[PDB]
Amino acid sequence: MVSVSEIRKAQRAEGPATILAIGTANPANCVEQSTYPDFYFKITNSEHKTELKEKFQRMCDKSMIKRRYMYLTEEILKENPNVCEYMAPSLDARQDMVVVEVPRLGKEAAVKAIKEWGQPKSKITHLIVCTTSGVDMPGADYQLTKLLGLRPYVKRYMMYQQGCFAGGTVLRLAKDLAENNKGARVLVVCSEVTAVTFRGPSDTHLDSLVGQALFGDGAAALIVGSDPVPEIEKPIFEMVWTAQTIAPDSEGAIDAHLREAGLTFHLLKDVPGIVSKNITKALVEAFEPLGISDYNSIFWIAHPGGPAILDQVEQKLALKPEKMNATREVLSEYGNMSSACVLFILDEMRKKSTQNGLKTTGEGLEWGVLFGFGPGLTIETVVLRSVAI
Amino acid sequence: MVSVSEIRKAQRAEGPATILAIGTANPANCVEQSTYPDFYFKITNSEHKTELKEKFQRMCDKSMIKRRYMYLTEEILKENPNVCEYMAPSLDARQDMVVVEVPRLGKEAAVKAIKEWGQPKSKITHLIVCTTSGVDMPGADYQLTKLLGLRPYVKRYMMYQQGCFAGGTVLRLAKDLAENNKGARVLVVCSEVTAVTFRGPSDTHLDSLVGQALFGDGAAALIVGSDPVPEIEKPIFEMVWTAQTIAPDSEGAIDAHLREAGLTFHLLKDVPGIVSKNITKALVEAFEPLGISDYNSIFWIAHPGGPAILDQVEQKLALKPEKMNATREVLSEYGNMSSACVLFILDEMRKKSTQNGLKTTGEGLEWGVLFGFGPGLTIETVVLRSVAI
Repeated sequence: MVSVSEIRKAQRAEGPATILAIGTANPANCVEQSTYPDFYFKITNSEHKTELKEKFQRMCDKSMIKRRYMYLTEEILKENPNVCEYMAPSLDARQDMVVVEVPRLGKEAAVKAIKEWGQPKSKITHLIVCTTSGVDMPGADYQLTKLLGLRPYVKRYMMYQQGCFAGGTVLRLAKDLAENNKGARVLVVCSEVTAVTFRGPSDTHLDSLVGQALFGDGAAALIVGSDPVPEIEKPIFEMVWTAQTIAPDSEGAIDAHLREAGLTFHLLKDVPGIVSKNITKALVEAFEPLGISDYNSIFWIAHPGGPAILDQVEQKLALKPEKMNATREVLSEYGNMSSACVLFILDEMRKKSTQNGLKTTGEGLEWGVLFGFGPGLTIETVVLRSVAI
Repeated sequence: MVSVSEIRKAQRAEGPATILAIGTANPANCVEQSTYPDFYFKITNSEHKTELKEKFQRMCDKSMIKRRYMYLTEEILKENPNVCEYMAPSLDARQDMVVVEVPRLGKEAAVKAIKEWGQPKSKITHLIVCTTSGVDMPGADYQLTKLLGLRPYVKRYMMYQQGCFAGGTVLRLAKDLAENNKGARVLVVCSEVTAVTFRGPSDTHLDSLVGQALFGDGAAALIVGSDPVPEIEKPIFEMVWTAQTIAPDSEGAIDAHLREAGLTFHLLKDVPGIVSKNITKALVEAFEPLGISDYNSIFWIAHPGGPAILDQVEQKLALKPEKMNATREVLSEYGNMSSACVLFILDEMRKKSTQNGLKTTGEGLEWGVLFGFGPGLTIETVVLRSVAI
């Protein structure tokens, strides 16, 4: 009696998934990088570890981060000595912090995106929440539904423990949700808080120490939908194609385990080298089909895992130095905010493009690429089209 | 120059997402329920807690579970006294177990589904992995890509810490991935291992004790795709519509926190009552549009959180006793396997329907419903169409 083909035709959307709003938020505590080596070796009781401190100083000076925003303060750290050691039982304390902070910080970004979008929050049909900072049941998705007053029937996607490539993952996911469901409007929230990874220094664990120089806190929210209502909704970027891959010869490059002492961070391989050696393949797969081979002719968003990733990618491809401007500006002002980073970079790029009177939201160019890099070694690729004005 | 509308038309699939294969697996250790009260009070050193033991005996006798499959053995428990206490530091040990067992057990189910499907594993384009048992970076998705030899460019969706409704969530997700991407073939793996939740008994925590009577281990895998190749691929069920909602007046009904002592389990409200009071609304939303109001005229798959959920739902709706047969058979033989449960029930239903010469894979009926129930209180609804033969 019932036609499933009719139902399917009527149920799906028509156009490309489009980013219609972007809002960001960060903890109020601003931590300068210039003075971080002294602060960090003092709050973790490691002033006697002189050679290690010099190594950290060099890491921080080479980081290309001016400041980061951190939920953790000196007062919180003084009440949690176990978080200040390299390896002490402290997950319960860290979970107590991030179970509340992740949704709190996410709500601030989401309210900003919803205001920019300008449409009723009751029209949000899908919610994607992503964090690498803590886990809980009901998750941060349920908390954000409650905090924001979304409809109880919002369709939720709780992305936990994903790592630094997940800014690309939430876009890859939102694309399918928006494009396959007529009228769908997806709220996407990436909210990352370093209270689960912060820990004291150890001279036999320099990889962990690198994480202490680079990771910072922040949340970014998007509204994504197909078939934007012309002159009511305002397209910013369109997604056209996505991919995810694991680079060869990268087993164990980046591992992070959630333990009784919190989330540990290890680096066993040359991440900048692996990314640089495999970025061309990723570009060819995405852009060969569009007939584009000049990678300076597209706009760039790259997860700034560290400055060396960016520097080696630029060197490998012969990118003009300006291609990574928006990426490096976010790195400089906020550090590596894991999954939220690339979403801050999209916001920086469309704001600077609009502010400076360029012709599109992608620096005056039509096509662009967004990359996420993280454990596996995983590379996420999102091909974007900019919007006029 | 480039047409995004042409790209979008060429990139998407045409028909409904279809389940094309189902395979399951369980740990080899079979634990009888009849003798479980004695075993459990003996391995946890609680034989002196006589009134509590009587309460557990009654829970087990009312469970309607004959046996469960458990990775944990007496030998493993004797090497882990901290797992045998109600509340002792033991997450590191539990994580070490499940980081390996979840992907191992998932691989066994996946290999069975892939064999049934019969097509090259290189045609798997998307991978969804779901577990409520442990977390790691790279996740179980990366481990299963490696173990199975999937292509490194498989698009992965790592569903961690979701809870008991997630059998419905992975179907809701697979539907969009398959339907919006031409040629996509999604491997879906739900793999649940109770080593993170097992713990000793406590007389002030009877809700936790209920979990010890009900949860068991197992993994189920699916191949999902749109546009099946006729006579090469073999449709089993088609997905037509999905929903997810949070029941009113259910805040805190089911909470589970991942702590230094592992995953705790709490029940603060009447779950069978909440599900029963809200199941009609869910059915009306799904079936009003199809013109169906007789809920005995559709085939049923319900997450068997406990037997009282099933009993009250049946009573509420006046379901014939046979509607929940396949659900109760899985409950009886395997217990509550969290997200994988409903996927075992689909397998039981299509096997018994085929075995007994019925006209469709949905007990001879055309339309059906699958429900997941879990933290939030969340209800997941999936409307299914059966296949002839």
